[PDB]
Amino acid sequence: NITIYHNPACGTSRNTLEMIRNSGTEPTIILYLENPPSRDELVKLIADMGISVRALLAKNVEPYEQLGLAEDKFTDDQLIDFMLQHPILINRPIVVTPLGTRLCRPSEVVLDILQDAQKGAFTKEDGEKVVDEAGKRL
Ligand SMILES: [Cs+]
Ligand SMILES: [Cs+]
Ligand SMILES: [Cs+]
Ligand SMILES: [Cs+]
Ligand SMILES: [Cs+]
Repeated sequence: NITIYHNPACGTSRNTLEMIRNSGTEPTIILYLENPPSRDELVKLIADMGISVRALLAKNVEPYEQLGLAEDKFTDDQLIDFMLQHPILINRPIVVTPLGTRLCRPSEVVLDILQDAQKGAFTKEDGEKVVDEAGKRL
């Protein structure tokens, strides 16, 4: 039982999703821009990902720029509430499996939490080889 918080317009998210599939399971796909996590759920995700609230913020998106979030003037809960109100601020993708939750940047981080091994070689969109046919990480 796997969930991905996916943005189809993001290569890292696309690569991650295909690596999930290459492990033999079709995840539940949450288009977080339209269906963001509830506050409780977002707090849980951050906790399980073991990163700071700020480390989850997507830079170079309009609200990050306009709300001045680069500046160290925001408590964690201020940042959580901005992410809820402006889901494009949630960096991508977040993946949940029975083993754990990760912000999969770079995409191959997802290999940590996938239970089943890649079923064969995996090469990212741009041609970057990730695992060979034998299953070794390159
Ligand atoms: Cs929700
Ligand atoms: Cs806008
Ligand atoms: Cs693993
Ligand atoms: Cs393999
Ligand atoms: Cs790339």
